[PDB]
Amino acid sequence: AQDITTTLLHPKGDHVLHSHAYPIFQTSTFCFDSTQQGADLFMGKGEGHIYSRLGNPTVEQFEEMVCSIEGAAGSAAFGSGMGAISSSTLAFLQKGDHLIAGDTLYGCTVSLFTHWLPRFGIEVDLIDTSDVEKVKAAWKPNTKMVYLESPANPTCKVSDIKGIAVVCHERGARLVVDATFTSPCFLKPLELGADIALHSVSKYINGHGDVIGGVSSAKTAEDIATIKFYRKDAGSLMAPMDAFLCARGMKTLPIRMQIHMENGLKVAKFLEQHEKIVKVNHPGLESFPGHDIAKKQMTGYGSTFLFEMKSFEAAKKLMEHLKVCTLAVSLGCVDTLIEHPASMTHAAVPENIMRKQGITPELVRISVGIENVDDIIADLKQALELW
Amino acid sequence: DITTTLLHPKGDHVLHSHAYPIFQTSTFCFDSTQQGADLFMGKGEGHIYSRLGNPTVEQFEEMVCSIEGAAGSAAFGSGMGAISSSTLAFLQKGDHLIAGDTLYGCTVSLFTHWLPRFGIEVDLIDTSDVEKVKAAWKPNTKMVYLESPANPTCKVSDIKGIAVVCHERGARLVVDATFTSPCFLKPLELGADIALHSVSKYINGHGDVIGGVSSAKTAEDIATIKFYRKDAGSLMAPMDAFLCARGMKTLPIRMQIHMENGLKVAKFLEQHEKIVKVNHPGLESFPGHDIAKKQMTGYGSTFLFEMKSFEAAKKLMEHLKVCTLAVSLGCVDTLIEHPASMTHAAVPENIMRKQGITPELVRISVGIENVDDIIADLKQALEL
Amino acid sequence: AQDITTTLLHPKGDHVLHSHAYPIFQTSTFCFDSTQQGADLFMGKGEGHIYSRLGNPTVEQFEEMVCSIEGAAGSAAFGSGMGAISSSTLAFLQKGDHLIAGDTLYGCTVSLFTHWLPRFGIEVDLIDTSDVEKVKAAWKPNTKMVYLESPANPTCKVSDIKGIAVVCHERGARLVVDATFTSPCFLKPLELGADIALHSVSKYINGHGDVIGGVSSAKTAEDIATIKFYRKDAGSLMAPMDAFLCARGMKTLPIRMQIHMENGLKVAKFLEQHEKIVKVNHPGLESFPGHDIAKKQMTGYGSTFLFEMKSFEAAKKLMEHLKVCTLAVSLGCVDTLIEHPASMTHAAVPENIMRKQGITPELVRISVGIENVDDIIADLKQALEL
Amino acid sequence: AQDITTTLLHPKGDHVLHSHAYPIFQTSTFCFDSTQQGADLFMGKGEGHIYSRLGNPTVEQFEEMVCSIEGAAGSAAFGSGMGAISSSTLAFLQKGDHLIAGDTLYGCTVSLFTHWLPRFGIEVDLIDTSDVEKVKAAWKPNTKMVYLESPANPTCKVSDIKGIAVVCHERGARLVVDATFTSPCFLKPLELGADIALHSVSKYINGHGDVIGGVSSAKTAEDIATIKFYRKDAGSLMAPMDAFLCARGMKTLPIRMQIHMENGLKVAKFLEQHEKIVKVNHPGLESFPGHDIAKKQMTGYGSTFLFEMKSFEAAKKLMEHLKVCTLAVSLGCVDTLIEHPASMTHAAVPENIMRKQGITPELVRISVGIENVDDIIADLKQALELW
Ligand SMILES: CSCC/C(=N\Cc1c(COP(=O)(O)O)cnc(C)c1O)C(=O)O
Ligand SMILES: CSCC/C(=N\Cc1c(COP(=O)(O)O)cnc(C)c1O)C(=O)O
Ligand SMILES: CSCC/C(=N\Cc1c(COP(=O)(O)O)cnc(C)c1O)C(=O)O
Ligand code: MET
Repeated sequence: AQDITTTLLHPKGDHVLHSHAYPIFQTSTFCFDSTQQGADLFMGKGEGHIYSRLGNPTVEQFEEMVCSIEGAAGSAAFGSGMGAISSSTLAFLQKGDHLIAGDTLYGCTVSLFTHWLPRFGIEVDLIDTSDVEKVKAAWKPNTKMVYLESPANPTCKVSDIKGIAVVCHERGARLVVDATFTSPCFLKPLELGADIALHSVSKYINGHGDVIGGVSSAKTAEDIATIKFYRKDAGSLMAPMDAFLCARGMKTLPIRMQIHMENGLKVAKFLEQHEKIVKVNHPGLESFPGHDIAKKQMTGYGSTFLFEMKSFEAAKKLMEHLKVCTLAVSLGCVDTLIEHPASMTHAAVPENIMRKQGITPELVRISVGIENVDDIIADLKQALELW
Repeated sequence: DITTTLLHPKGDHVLHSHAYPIFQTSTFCFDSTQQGADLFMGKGEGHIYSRLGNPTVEQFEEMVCSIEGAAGSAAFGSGMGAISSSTLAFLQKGDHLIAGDTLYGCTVSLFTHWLPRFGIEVDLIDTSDVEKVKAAWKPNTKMVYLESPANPTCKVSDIKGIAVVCHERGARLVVDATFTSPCFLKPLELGADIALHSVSKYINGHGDVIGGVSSAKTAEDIATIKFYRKDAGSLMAPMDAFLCARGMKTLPIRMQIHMENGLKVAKFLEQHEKIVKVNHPGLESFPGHDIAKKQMTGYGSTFLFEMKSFEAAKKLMEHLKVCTLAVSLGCVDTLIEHPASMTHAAVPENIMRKQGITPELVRISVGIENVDDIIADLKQALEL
Repeated sequence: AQDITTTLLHPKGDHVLHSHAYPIFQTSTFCFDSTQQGADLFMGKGEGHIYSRLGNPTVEQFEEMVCSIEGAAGSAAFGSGMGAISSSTLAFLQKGDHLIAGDTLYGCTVSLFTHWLPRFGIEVDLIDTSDVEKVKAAWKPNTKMVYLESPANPTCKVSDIKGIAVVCHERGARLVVDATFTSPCFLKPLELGADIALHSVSKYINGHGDVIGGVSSAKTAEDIATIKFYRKDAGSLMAPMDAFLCARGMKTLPIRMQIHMENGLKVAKFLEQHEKIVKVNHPGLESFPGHDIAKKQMTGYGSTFLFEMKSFEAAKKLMEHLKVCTLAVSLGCVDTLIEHPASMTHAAVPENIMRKQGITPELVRISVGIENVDDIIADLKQALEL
Repeated sequence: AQDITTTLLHPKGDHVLHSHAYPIFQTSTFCFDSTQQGADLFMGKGEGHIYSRLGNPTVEQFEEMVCSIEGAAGSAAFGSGMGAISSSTLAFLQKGDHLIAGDTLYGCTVSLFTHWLPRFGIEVDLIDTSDVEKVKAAWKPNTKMVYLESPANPTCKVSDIKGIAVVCHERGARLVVDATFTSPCFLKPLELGADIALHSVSKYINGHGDVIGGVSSAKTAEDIATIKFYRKDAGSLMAPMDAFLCARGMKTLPIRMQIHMENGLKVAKFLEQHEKIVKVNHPGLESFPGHDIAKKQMTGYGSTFLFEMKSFEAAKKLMEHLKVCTLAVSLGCVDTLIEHPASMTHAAVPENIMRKQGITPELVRISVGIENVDDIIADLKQALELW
């Protein structure tokens, strides 16, 4: 079996005009040889292109790369992770359906499920999905989907994806997993029983902090076709230039992830043993609840995680006195980022959900990059040891 | 005129750069916890994350906003992103939408397949007749949605008239002005609440970008559109915004030529023995010319005309040397298309007949080539 | 005869994967089907590509466009106007050769001819090329080239390209013309007997102020081959993204030029009649020396020209209280630029050559955009009234 | 001492509008505040920009990254390696000067030095620079520069940079080193006594096969100024978009080089023990003449190197039956390339110089990528073991 590094570097497809790099198809439309040839493409008959919203060669190449690492039937790229999330949920849910989702999700996913879905007649319950029994207790005759993020952003709360999949499969619900925090090198939800695996490509997959994008991959040709049908009407698209950049970033994804994983575990162990640090939420630590599920169902760990200082003042002193880490939201970049969930990425999360999520002002989230780990640790150590 | 404004948009230069930089970035740095917290609460000036706001995209938004006379503008990944964000940001389960019966194929698909799955009642009706709008009206009607002139038939709706109905009755009016551009059609100026465009067409005009834009009359309505966009996720990429803003620098100048070329081409087709009929809003023969002459200050260059058979239309479309057989419109070069088997193939048969779309119709988008060269191209294809 | 607008909008070449817009080939290298195929391509046999420095399809597409408007045998694109100039001269001149150049040139052209060429053993004379007899007098047995800009940057001085070309033809010398200021819409030096016609694409051709690039076009197949051979070793390349932007800009070149021309003429007649202005150097003004040559040899005029204030203080006042016009170097953008040549574009030229050029602290160079000309005139009027 | 990985991920310079990624300044000109401010900038007084040919902020950020790893006084970026090479030689050499250059150089470098320089009155000798005595024997009163490429493209011939630097320093000659083949992670010629270190950025530094570019770095402020002075008149510029791409590629340069070095050595050892292979020219092999010098003067090895088959026919059969390696010129890309120097990269080199470069139809050059090394070795093995 060919390694994933080789696969990403040698993706299926013909070269265009013998170009070694795949060209940027910065075009809106494509030409027809004849009215019949154009009519046929519109009926899905024959090979070729029509209009970039329906399909763009550069974007399609990026889609093939993702599909090959997810083990999917097809992938669809989007203008953002949120575009991938919207199109993987609202392409299937309709008025009268029920959604069960994790109670600890990315802030704007909470916003989508909590503000927009109910306006479309979709019933939603945010549930502690780390407990299968609670998922089952929340099930109704009209449940059509379960949506999980694991490890969750930002607390790293782990859900039993396999266990929950069994229930979805027995009851006729789709299982959709946001695997953004771990990347497809380490988490392959289609192997664990998910029907759809999605990512904010803005994070690890692109890895270079210079693109916003999303991707979704489906186990079934029918589901990916439905997703793309939704996309053509809802219109969240990956631009050709952004696709070119995301494919290029993805060329180094396996080696970047290996370094992210190792650096993040070492930073977590350093923080864990430090006097100033109360607790560290990294799913690769033996102290972490759900470490056992995470080590069985994933093949590695992303390097974004959260830790608890003794006070909000202590957290602010740390965050404001770093020279290598950069104070900023987002994650999964080559350089290390740090932020304060309570007042930033999760500050829009309604108060009842934010306390069920366990987000307090003492918490700091760090997204460890690929800098030399000793430099990262020395930067944290000097700030923690300030006068 | 409009040109000076588009060339000299408000804002500071970034590091004294004459061209506005491409902010190819996802995230932005904070000076402190407080400054970041403040930005998330909408206080102070600055950026957080490109999905919430990118300086390059905002520059393009400001350009459109200035020309629409709006309170604000939002850019998207496509015209469809603009459309679904300008409708589903407001409509919810139990609401009713009245839409023009003739729309772009994918707008039909959105209103016809997706909106009712979300419990929104939709009636497509003939909006060229205001009394028909009044008759479709219900107590739960919250929006009327119009294209005018419509794609592909160029059917004209009375925007000013329908806006009066909407204002009186507590409903938003949303107008897709793609086919005409904000040089010649300003729906907010006619009483509309929202004006939107596929920027992929005239506004960018160089056939190398897909993008959308929507502009709201009120600050609250643009804030709601952007709130939806933040969760729905149809963004204009910074490189595409750089390209759209650049394309828009020649917009007024391209439109003058598109308009004049389109009129001359339509007239040539209208007196040609082989052509049954020409649907161009600027022709005296076209039904709705009087309304369009009054409500618009010019005409786009994309219109439809009728051949005597499918075979005759196939022969025309397939023997052109300058015009390109392709979908889309509003590019600098001339495009030509067959609505029945292409742009509108997926439109349900019943909606198809109601639109009046038959296999004998050909749709053309006249570029800014010398008119005589394009007339000569059509001439040899129609005669030989 | 198909019109230039149509020609630029419908360039020769097949589509790539049916794409309407020509793709951006952001690649360094190309794949071969076989050893023999790669080897054949290195020998110039067969069709295809090897490596973007030798040839990039996106760049070649921009090259084709320029070659169509110039009526050339071929065109080469570069990373700047200076790259086109260097490669159009040093590809031919060698130690012991003599070059005759116009006395009024872009500042960096002066620096090239005056600092670099003599280090390479090439003799250079800067002479007043508005008088053909002065070209004849400057001639030597080793003269191999005449290099001209017309109208010259920044004074707009006009040379008789057509007359100078006869002399060059008669005497075995190449005539190279930098037609940056006028664009290939209105000035086609190869039609006037020049051997090479070149531009800073950074100006009108691209026209959107967002790219630096050059292009050179040769009358003969052998000369454009030599230019590209020099380019391969010298390495001033147009990037694929910049070529994409330059072709795109060029799609509107003819309509943009038409407006530049009309606008600049109107601005110049306004300034010529205003009491604060000593003279206006626009080659389209009947008052201008060499207007009659420029009217015969060109089919229109660029919109960059120079005018004279009563003092340096007046110049400074004007340049610093404009609200639409932007204080910046460069020219031929969609929007109006304004510049002080003495201390900016031509600051580095030796006092000696500057004297010869007629450049003084009282001169101001404007590059009129495609704004509503009433807004530009109103901007100027407003500033002149303080 | 902060690691190069961290240094490259954290370049000096203010952020622009708080942007985390450095913006692409796709502009030709810049605005002045006043006639004086603009006049001042043209005299080198004050901070700010004028025109992209003279300086562009996105390009300057890439220059500063290169300058930080070379240990230079300044770096200059160009449209191609050839642009860097022209500007690093013709900026200093004038009519009547003498240049000593290696006899085994990149083909177009031979073209520059043997066709163009002599046309400008510059005297040039191509010398075997692996022998310092031969360098000295070729020295003349007017010698002004020694130009070296080590290991040489394509034969990997090693020069003694340190030993040749002594002679340059004693006699008033500039030493210029093309370090393209090794990257600035492993070869820092300014530390060995060179005056100028340059690269085709098209190769390892960018690493992604999608840009052509050059860079040159000088030990002295005066020499970098002269180079840039030459650049503004010769006009070989890095485009803003290409500088954005090269800086982005360079963010992963240290980890890519580590994988390239290891893969390359393992592939060379596989080939060296293989029955079909006569000889392997990898400077990290103990059998390689020059290994001892390469091992002392570099801190690693690039992964492009040459090997000898038993025949031209055997070479062609190998090169045309690979499924992972790609038949193409260029090198230092993330994916593996392969090429026939005798009929491709070096087919334009005069037979005189080809004979002494040691280039024959039996030689194949491979540029080993970052694919899993077992997948690379398996691909070569299956082609070598063909019916
Ligand atoms: C509040 S601003 C910070 C951006 C951000 N997160 C994004 C993200 C998305 C959304 O992906 P888009 O950003 O649309 O590409 C989806 N799914 C997950 C697990 C995510 O972490 C953050 O910093 O936590
Ligand atoms: C596959 S068919 C080609 C596209 C096309 N029309 C598009 C269009 C859109 C949608 O805009 P987006 O394509 O999403 O930027 C919105 N509004 C109007 C009046 C439109 O005409 C056409 O060829 O009629
Ligand atoms: C002082 S810096 C301003 C640039 C400028 N002129 C440039 C120019 C070039 C050089 O072209 P490149 O800039 O290399 O694309 C060549 N030929 C002519 C007639 C030129 O005017 C100016 O503002 O006068
Ligand atoms: C003219 S071939 C250029 C590519 C590169 N310099 C090589 O050695 O492969």
